[PDB]
Amino acid sequence: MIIPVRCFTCGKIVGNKWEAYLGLLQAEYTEGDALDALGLKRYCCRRMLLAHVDLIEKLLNYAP
Amino acid sequence: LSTMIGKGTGAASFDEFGNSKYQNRRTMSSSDRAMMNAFKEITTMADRINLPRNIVDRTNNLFKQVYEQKSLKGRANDA
Amino acid sequence: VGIRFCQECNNMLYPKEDKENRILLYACRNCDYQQEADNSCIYVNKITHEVDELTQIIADVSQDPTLPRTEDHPCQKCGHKEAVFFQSHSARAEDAMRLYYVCTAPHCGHRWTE
Amino acid sequence: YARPEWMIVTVLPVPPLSVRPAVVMQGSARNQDDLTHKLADIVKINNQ
Amino acid sequence: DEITPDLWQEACWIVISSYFDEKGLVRQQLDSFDEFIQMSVQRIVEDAPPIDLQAPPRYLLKFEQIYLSKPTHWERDGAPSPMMPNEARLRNLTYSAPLYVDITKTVIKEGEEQLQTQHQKTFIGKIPIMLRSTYCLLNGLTDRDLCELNECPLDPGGYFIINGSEKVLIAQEKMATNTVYVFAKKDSKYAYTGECRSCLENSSRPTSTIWVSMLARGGQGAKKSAIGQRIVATLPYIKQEVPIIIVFRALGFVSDRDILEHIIYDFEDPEMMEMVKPSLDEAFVIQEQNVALNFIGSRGAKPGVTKEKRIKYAKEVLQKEMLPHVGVSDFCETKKAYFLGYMVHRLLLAALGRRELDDRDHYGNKRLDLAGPLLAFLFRGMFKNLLKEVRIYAQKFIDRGKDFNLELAIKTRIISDGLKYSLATGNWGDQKKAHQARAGVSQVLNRLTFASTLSHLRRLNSPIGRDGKLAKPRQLHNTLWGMVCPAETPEGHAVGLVKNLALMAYISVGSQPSPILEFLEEWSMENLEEISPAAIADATKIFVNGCWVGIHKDPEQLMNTLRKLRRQMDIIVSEVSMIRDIREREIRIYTDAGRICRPLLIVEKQKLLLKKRHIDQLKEREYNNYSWQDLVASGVVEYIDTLEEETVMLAMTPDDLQEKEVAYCSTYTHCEIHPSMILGVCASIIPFPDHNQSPRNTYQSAMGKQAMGVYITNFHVRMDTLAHVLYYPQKPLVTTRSMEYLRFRELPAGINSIVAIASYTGYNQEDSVIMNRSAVDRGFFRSVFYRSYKEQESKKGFDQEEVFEKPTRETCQGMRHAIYDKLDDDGLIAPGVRVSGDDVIIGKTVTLPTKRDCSTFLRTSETGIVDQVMVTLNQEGYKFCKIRVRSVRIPQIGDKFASRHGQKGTCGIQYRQEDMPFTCEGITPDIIINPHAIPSRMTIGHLIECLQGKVSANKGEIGDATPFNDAVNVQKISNLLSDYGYHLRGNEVLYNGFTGRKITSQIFIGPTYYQRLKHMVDDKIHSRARGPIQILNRQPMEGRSRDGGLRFGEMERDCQIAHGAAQFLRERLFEASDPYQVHVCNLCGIMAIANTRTHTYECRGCRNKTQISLVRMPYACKLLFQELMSMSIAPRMMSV
Amino acid sequence: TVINNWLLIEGHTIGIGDSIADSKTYQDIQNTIKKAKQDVIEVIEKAHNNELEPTPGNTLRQTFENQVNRILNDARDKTGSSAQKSLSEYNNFKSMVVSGAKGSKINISQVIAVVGQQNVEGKRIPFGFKHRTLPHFIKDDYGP
Ligand SMILES: [Zn+2]
Ligand SMILES: [Zn+2]
Ligand SMILES: [Zn+2]
Ligand SMILES: [Zn+2]
Repeated sequence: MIIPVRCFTCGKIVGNKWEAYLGLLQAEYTEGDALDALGLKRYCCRRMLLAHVDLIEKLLNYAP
Repeated sequence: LSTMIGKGTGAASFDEFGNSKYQNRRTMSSSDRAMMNAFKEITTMADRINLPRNIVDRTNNLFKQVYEQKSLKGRANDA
Repeated sequence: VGIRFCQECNNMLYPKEDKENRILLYACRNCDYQQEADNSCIYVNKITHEVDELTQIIADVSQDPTLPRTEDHPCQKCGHKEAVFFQSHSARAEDAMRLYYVCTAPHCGHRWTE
Repeated sequence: YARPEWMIVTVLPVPPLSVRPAVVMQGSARNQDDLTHKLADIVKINNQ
Repeated sequence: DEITPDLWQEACWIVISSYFDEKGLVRQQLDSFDEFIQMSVQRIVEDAPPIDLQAPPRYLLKFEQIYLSKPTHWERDGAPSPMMPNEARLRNLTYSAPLYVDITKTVIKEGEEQLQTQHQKTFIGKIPIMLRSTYCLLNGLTDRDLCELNECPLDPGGYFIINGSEKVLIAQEKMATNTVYVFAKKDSKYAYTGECRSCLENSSRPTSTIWVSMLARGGQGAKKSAIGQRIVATLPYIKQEVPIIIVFRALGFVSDRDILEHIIYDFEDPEMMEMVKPSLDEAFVIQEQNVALNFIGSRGAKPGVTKEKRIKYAKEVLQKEMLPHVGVSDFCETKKAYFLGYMVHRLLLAALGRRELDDRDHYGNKRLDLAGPLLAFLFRGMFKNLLKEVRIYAQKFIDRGKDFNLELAIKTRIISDGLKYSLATGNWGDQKKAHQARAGVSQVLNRLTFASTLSHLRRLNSPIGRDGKLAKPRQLHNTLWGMVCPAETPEGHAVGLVKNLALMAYISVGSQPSPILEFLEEWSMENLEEISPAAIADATKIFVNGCWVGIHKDPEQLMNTLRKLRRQMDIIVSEVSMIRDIREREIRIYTDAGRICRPLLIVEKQKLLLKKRHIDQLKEREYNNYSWQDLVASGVVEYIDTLEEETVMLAMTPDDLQEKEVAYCSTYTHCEIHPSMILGVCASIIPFPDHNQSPRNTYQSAMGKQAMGVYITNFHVRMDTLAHVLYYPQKPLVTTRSMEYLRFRELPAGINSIVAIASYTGYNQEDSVIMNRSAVDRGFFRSVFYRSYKEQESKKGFDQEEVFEKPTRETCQGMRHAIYDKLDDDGLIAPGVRVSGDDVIIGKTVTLPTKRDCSTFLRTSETGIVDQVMVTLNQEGYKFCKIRVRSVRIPQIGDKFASRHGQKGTCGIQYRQEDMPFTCEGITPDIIINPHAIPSRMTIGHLIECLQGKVSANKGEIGDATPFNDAVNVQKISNLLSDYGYHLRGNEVLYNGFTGRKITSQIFIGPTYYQRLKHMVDDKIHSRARGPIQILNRQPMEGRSRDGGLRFGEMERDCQIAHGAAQFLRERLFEASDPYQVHVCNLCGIMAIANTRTHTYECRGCRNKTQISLVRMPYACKLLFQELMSMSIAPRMMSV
Repeated sequence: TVINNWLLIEGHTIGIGDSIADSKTYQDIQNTIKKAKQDVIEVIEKAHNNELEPTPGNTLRQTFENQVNRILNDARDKTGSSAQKSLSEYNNFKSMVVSGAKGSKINISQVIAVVGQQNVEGKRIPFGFKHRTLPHFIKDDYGP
């Protein structure tokens, strides 16, 4: 639903990079380039963002 | 409480000429038969105006007491 | 082998012999009609029944897009190079792997077996 | 131990309740056994 | 211009993208229901004969028009309001729309005066509404609107909400009707049997089947052997087989020549003539139509008192009961004679071996009954009942001489309840007639996973009963290509019987054949009633929906004209099948529903009619109005059914098969849009499924249905009995093109995991898995389990009622050792309260005739937190409460985990990050699987996905694993991986976490998409130690939820016998199950009456009370003996 | 216990690299298959030309299938053997087969060389369609 706080493999913090990752892609960055710009070198972390699905945005559509 | 005979399957189940020898019999009591019909009528009226089942349940209870009390025995069951 | 019906009530005609003339006759049961027999053969039973499959083949099969087409077997009648070949796939043969060729040229439904 | 006439049902045995117990489900409304249901038909017809 | 091979891969998936953008995935469900409501319901009402009353005044009733409103709910005060689908789910309502009909009442009073009155929009019941259908409230609502209604836009609909239960009608597979099929029974007395299941147009009174069979030659006799084999017909309502020739005589054809003219179209063929000779001899006695009719009437359903009745009955059966689809009028004898002769002619060809026997497994001979045809069948009976009671009610009032109120004559329960009951229970037909009712038609929609939800809506049910066993129906027939998923099928008794549609596969909704028949008459087609029998030999028979309409002398031109019309959508709709049997000189046209078809690209002169312009137009699918339907209109893509596929020469791909090459096939008629479309919803999520053993692909198909994730976006609003939600679902790093159309990205059901295939500590052996404890601590595969408890307080009885309250141990009679403190004053627990086993969430008390306790106890194993406590009024108007308990499921040892390649495995052990092996970069695998799982299973696609996933994560691009893609190769993937500083084969040097030493062998490690399966150990762990016992047998209860005992079955009993463990066998079967004691008379082995309180033991029957023996035997043995006694048996236990 | 703890040092895996074969091996497998294709074609021509003499005790159809199956079965065996030879001592597929822990030589051949003939009820794929297995094949297509 939401980007995980830590990378499941090594525990690197990735919950502060989703908005930045989205912004980079909005800036025409390729997914690989955006991940590199965010410092995610280990492919375990690149997996965290490259495969993340932000369903929480859909959940916010429904009224509380 | 009673059991209804099922439909025949083999030739032995049918009489010498077509009709099944084993036929269901009306063993329901007259009081129960009338009461059963009244509940069927109650449900029919409720559906016409889309009344919830709980009201129907209350109505069925009311009729049973009225039917058993027998003060309105002279009046039609539908009324 | 042939089948005949009486001209009177159009019912099946069955063979019958007349002792007086000793000549085969075909007589109708429900009609009493009689006819002279010319075939002289009541019936023939073909155990092998090696019926020429070419007769059974229909020339229209050349219009089938799923049948293979070969240009190496020109039509013997019209000489058309393209031809369509296939197997009998008829039961009671007990064996069928030979190819039956039909000319693909329209209006020339020539059929042959190599 | 076995007489041929005994094979003819003269008196029908009625199983104990434990053989045909009623099960409680969805409130205090006993649901009688199939054997109990059948016994009613037998009791009604023979009485009739 | 033309699509080059370099652009074909993009072009075809654009075509596929448009198809799903328009059709969706539950189109067959919605389209079928739409046809039923729009057409079938009106047709059934119109087709109903006017009701005529005469008992004098004469009353006529006619139902003119059918009106349907929005799904409406009525509050207890009577105020109507639109019923939102979410409301029905929460309040356990039925999603149904009020049904109204215009009725015209005309009365003739014998005074030459007619009074006509119309009762406009007369309510006649409620029809359940398929969600998102044309008549559904959600219909035509934008995604934003659906969100405002607490409805998931991704929800495909296609299901019914009955009493709040989402119900899906499973497509029922049946043999095609009105079609002549010849089968040979090896054991039966008939060498061959030609059957035809004839049904009326619009599916009137159910199908009538007629069998034409040829007697086997097994019978030995001088007369029987000489004549040969005779043909007999099994007409409906006839006890015994009737000789075929007699039937023709009854039709009005007496002369042998006339009869043979309808059976044999070429008298020049002697072999066929000899076949019918024995049949002629059999019916030689009967030489008159009336005599033939009397003979048939003799075997009628009821005995005929007189000959006139027998003849009349026989004509009645032939007129309508025999070949009804051919005709039901009195002038149809000639039409039926031709069709009956065709059946005989077909039988002769099979007997002669000239025509191959029909295959039951061929789906060209099969039809799928969808909700539309399904619901229409029910509605016909209910409406007939509605008119039956209307006639009955009106008869009573007209008999008394008083006029009748039309509204009071209509019983709305007939349709409202009848439709609801069939969907509610799944028993198909009538509740009274449940014996013959088809079961399993309606099932509760599966919400475990979105793919599972999608699969359930595309499921197919085979006619063969599950209990029966037969390989042939369970086999993967060739005709399943492109129509049904070859991999998706359940394991067990249902293998090969329950099926799922292929990705583009579509089921024809059916249409009227009138336009086709009219065109055929306009075209140079000779009517069957006008031609002579001699002309049939050369001409080709024309069949429309199984009815022989006529003959044509130019089949090739007619087929081309018909094909042109369908491609242009002029007179022939897309879903019409036109099949020309060139060898058999037959053209079959099909227009009914239930025909499975898929879209195929049209090929002309080895060239695709699809050009670059169509692709470009599709590329701008939006703001252009160019859609998939334009491709069909353009005539470049058409739908092909199974039957027409036999006559289609198809190309797998245009890039290779169309191109000039070694001459194999220069005449191609169609081409696949993409070969990967043969897979279903579940099989479509397998990456590289063409590299795995086929059984593995099937296994994953089942496993994918059980994978946790987000089954729906609005799950929070829903209150489902069971629901599993994964915290952090991930879209696969390696995906397939089809996955875009499954919405798998929007609702993923797994996490991409760093998987190392190594033998680390032996804790992953035998399909076991080692998980990373640290990763799990970070939310890895962590999930929610949501369980909803619904309780209803209902007052029914003179003084008996149920209420929600806290039951005091003194006030209420019933009580349990559970805890009742959590309950609030209103008898309902509050949200946010931790609840464990043996806890009361709902305090329900029923007044005692002081009050018994019916409180709801939380599941013993369950330990969660009350999530939601919803209170409302149910469909019955009683107070209704739903309580959702939320429990967090952290992956434990024993929890099932599977890849997308059938490699399922429980967690054997969880190691911390330091304990796990690590690469030089410090990466530890999230999961470790045994290498031994791969070789035997040959799940090579699993290895490729791991290799591709490694490239995808490093490259930053989602990998493509479409099965049949030459552009992707292992060498290609390996080369890409080398570019990122990794071994080209995915191997890495791993260090022992316990010692830090390099492992001698380099480990295959990489990202792989795994999924947590619903099966969790905590939900399966069960222990029994002197629990409760069942009343009937006094043995341990059954079921984990009931704290029941494990069954010690015969096999276990047999096993201990081989072991020789007599006492343990005694313990299990006697001591641990039902130790019981009885008193038995010594004289007679019958049980004696024992009064332990009085210490008096007597045997009524022996008049003795001094010699009674106590016997220790199982209670079941007592029950058996008692039960045997009920059958007059005397099991006498003798101790001597 | 003893060897499990030793395996923590030596280790054991299975991956793509163990599924690969030398390009020379691939050529040998491809050549063997190509030869098999011609051999079946030659037999088909003999049957088509009525040049096939039925084996005693078997029908012409049975003889044709026996020859075709024998040719393809031999090709599968030859291709499987070729793949096995190419495997090195470090190959993990061979490791689990020689030990007998899991898999068989057939599994290795299928993963590397060819899956082989698919049979239904002991026979090749039947003509579920009219004289053909699938709509993508011409009628009377008896090729492998
Ligand atoms: Zn990381
Ligand atoms: Zn005659
Ligand atoms: Zn020619
Ligand atoms: Zn006694």
